[PDB]
Amino acid sequence: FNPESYELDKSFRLTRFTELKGTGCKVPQDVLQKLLESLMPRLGIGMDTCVIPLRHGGLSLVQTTDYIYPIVDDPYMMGRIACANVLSDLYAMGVTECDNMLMLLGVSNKMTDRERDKVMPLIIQGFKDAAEEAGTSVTGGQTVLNPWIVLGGVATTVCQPNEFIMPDNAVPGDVLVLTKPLGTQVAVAVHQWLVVTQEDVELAYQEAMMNMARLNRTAAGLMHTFNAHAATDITGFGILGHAQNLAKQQRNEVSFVIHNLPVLAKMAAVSKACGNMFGLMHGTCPETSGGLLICLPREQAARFCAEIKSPEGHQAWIIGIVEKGNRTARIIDKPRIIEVAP
Amino acid sequence: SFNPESYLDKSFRLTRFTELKGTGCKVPQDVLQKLLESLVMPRLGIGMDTCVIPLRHGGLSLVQTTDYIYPIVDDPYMMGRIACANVLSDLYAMGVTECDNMLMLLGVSNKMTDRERDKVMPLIIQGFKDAAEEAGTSVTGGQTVLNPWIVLGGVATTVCQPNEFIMPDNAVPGDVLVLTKPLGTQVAVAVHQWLDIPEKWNKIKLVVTQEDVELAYQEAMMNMARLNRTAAGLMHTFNAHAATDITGFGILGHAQNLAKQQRNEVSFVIHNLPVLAKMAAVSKACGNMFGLMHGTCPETSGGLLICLPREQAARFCAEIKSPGHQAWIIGIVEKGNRTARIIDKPRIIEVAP
Ligand SMILES: Nc1ncnc2c1ncn2[C@@H]1O[C@H](COP(=O)(O)OP(=O)(O)O)[C@@H](O)[C@H]1O
Ligand SMILES: Nc1ncnc2c1ncn2[C@@H]1O[C@H](COP(=O)(O)OP(=O)(O)O)[C@@H](O)[C@H]1O
Ligand SMILES: [Mg+2]
Ligand SMILES: [Mg+2]
Ligand SMILES: [Mg+2]
Ligand SMILES: [Mg+2]
Ligand SMILES: [Mg+2]
Ligand SMILES: [Mg+2]
Ligand code: NA
Ligand code: NA
Repeated sequence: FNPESYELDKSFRLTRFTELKGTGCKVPQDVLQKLLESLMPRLGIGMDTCVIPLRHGGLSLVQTTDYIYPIVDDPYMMGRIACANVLSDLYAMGVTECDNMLMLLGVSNKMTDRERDKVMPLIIQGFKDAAEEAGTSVTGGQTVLNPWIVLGGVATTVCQPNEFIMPDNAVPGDVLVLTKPLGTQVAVAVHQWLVVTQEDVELAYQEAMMNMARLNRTAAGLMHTFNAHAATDITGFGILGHAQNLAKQQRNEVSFVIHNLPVLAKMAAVSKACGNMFGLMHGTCPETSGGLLICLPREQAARFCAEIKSPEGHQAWIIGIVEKGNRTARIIDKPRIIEVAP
Repeated sequence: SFNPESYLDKSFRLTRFTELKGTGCKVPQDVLQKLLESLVMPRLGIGMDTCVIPLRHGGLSLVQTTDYIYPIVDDPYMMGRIACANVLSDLYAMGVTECDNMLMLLGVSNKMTDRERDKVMPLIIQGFKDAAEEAGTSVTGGQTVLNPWIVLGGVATTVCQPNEFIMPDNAVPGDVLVLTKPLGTQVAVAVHQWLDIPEKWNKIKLVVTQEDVELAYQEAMMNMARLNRTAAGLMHTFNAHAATDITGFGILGHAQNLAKQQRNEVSFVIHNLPVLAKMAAVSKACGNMFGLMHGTCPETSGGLLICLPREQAARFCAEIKSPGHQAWIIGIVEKGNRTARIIDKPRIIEVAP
């Protein structure tokens, strides 16, 4: 995306139409659980999708919703990233197919009509192609004026019981697998700012951009192939936030321990230099369109890692262990930081 | 019937955490259409009120819908009830009386202190929850984000057998048009916000009193929290041919949208308009701000507009009213080219509280 390539000015930045926060835009985890107080397997609020058994066919309706604001300055990719973020919640349940999507848009009241008319069709394009890759399509939605640009949607599947994997079958000795590297907030943060070189910055942003656009759909499928016991996706609450919520969901008395952190190279050094702006090393640094965190028996684990890389392929990491415990999660006192080069 | 005193600033208003416009906040119909251009059992995609998606499973099809809005009333719990009624309002356009699940869409203003949050956001949530229970459904997922504004919406989804819904495409000449709630909500909510503004009140004051505005507001609030579900069930009983619901694009914007969908070569003509008492006078005192007389005034959680056999519309109204809230026959269907209009001098019916 070259702005001036679209009769737009030089100073335009899609990221102008929102604010940047080190800790993200979502309402914090403890506050939501509080406010959300008045509210065949079935799954209510608390996890990555709902699972609502139906009257018809012993079928279950599985659905999920998402919305975010611009984090990269390339409108096509950002819509790809939007559509991918919605579908991620489905994939943490293992459902490889999407029966239907609805799209949420918010058009900023600060953008010229000419900016809107160039930038929106690009975004709407990124969303469609990504949906096509997922084997689905958008058939409705809602579009309204807002102070900021908003992007989001709904994914919905009507499943037979074999299609999904309840997020709660972990046992002591399983290992934790993560399929995308950490640090997406830091990378988007520093790029807008244009310890690290201008070159270190551009390679990071381009890499984070690419990984955010990649679908968790292949991973969902290999969780069946390799008999996964539970999974979540890593989004706004960060690696530790989502780990802690998965754990509390377990049927068995287990606890999670994460040993190493696969981070986009150089981004650890940035978060570190910014004290408590991010908290990358504490595990609460928000992710966007992160990968899957999966509880797999030790044998299924290397095999799963081998096949995701060389099926097109993408690397995944062994990051921690499942142990007898009281359903909590924690990162170790001094984690190993794997620096993953572009 | 709300006061920030118990629970906030005596000055606290919920409608402060957005920005009110006579023409509402939607991306205008026309602009919208040219942004979406890219994107056997009957099917329904983008355009009307819901999708209808045939699933490879025992003759089922997916029916669903979404919506989001901003505060238009200062009563939080009642704002919860209304944001939910509006999400469902779309399901009820297809004659679909059941809802198999809901999700919520929630935004907190980054402008509202922590005290205000843990006191106000519960109210909205319980209202939403109370509405879903009335509709015999519940909220089992959603999304909650910071925004400059307070944000309210959600998702409604049903998995339907073939005769659970009514395809909005089978209108014929001689059919008539029933409206199930009176118009003018965008005027009523506005004027309740203009009490607190000296420059706006000084002008409208020549046209209505404080008690009348208090009144039209309270009436508007109850109508907008009123579900369309009963109307939905009666569409089946009295052989409805087609319906759409009246929301952001006004009585005409949405009448035109539905006349586009018809199989037959038919058009709609609207002869009268039921409108909350006094609101149409207020509209005129404000120039081209609203356009409540031309049919381009925004409604939120407005009514259903139903094409009914000329012989049946009358039983329908009797039934919806006697057992109840009144409905009105506002026009007719005739041979035409899939368009719709308001007659030049429409008859205004002043619905009192
Ligand atoms: N971002 C979007 N992507 C795809 N379809 C959309 C989007 N926004 C709105 N729509 C669809 O456009 C049509 C008109 O929108 P709207 O006026 O909001 O009607 P409704 O509330 O009755 O669905 C509807 O079918 C709606 O689902
Ligand atoms: N306003 C709301 N109403 C109902 N459920 C909600 C709401 N906000 C969040 N949730 C639910 O609370 C849980 C936490 O939200 P979130 O972290 O956004 O989940 P996820 O990222 O897995 O989609 C999710 O299960 C979500 O469905
Ligand atoms: Mg998730
Ligand atoms: Mg999510
Ligand atoms: Mg809508
Ligand atoms: Mg509608
Ligand atoms: Mg609607
Ligand atoms: Mg979420
Ligand atoms: Na979810
Ligand atoms: Na809809």
